[PDB]
Amino acid sequence: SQTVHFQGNPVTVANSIPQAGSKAQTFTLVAKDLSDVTLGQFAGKRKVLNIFPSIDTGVCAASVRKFNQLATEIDNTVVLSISADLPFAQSRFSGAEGLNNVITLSTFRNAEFLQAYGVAIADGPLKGLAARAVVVIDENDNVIFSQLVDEITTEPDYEAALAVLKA
Amino acid sequence: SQTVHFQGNPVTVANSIPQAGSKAQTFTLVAKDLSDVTLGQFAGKRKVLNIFPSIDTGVCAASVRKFNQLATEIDNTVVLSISADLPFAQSRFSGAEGLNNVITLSTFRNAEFLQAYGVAIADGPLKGLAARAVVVIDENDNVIFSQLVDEITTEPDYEAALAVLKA
Ligand SMILES: [Cl-]
Ligand SMILES: [Cl-]
Ligand SMILES: [Cl-]
Ligand SMILES: [Cl-]
Ligand SMILES: [Cl-]
Repeated sequence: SQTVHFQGNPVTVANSIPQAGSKAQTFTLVAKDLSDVTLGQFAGKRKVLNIFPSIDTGVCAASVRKFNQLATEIDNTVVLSISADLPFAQSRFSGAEGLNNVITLSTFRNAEFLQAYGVAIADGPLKGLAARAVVVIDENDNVIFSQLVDEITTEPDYEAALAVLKA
Repeated sequence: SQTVHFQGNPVTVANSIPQAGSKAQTFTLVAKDLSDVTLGQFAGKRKVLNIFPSIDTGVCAASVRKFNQLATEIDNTVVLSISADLPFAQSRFSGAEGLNNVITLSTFRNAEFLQAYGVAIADGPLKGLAARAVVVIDENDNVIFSQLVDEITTEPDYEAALAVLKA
């Protein structure tokens, strides 16, 4: 169990976000066309999981775009923008500014992902949503960076997260 | 279980939709501000449950408004607009101008409701979403009308629903 903050209140987050060195667990999440997508179909690539409570709450489009562009400019990298938003809402966010290698995935029917990756908000009003977090997974499916953002509405340390992909 | 259609492909819907003459079961769902709300909140009213696979896809906001308008104009009536969309998406669909007596309610952390009410899509691409359905409940919690819509992307029999409400 972890504690982050929202609206000046403690928020319980289940289990533990994997620390660098951890084997990244398998998952299935849902793509914009409602097909199932697995961690395993990104074999060989490094993966940046940008995880949000929602893409309709608290997030600025232009911020997320800029990170997405910096991330996908790094060699052999895919960004997985993950939230409990249905796929239809994640597609409004991504409108017609989808760059290469930025892939939206929903946890709406794969809640076990949030447990496994230690991002399941367990209480308060955001209960059932993903906490704000960034997990970077290497080409061998080992986590090489993670941040569970302590204040849920603030921005993750995107710089530290990408620095790891240079090495 | 039940069978409806989506893209002319059968879609399995769990359990059974409440039948005419049955008592409506208690539920909790989430309002636009992330508070929980119960069926008990509407004690004394007639309730029209307008149940969607999504509000963000293949639904016409303008046509839903006309129905909401007609329904809410019947005395002692509330329309509960229910989906698995997050409350944030439902609040976009709704606008700053969604009338009184139309409450948006999300099932995203209350999956049991869709099972209880016989509207949980159990397979194919829409798995995890609510089937298209209308359930009318009278002031004494009796289901007086219900429709599980055979073709998911078509409109419910609203006229029939308003008639049972006016009767
Ligand atoms: Cl996998
Ligand atoms: Cl932090
Ligand atoms: Cl952010
Ligand atoms: Cl209740
Ligand atoms: Cl029908």
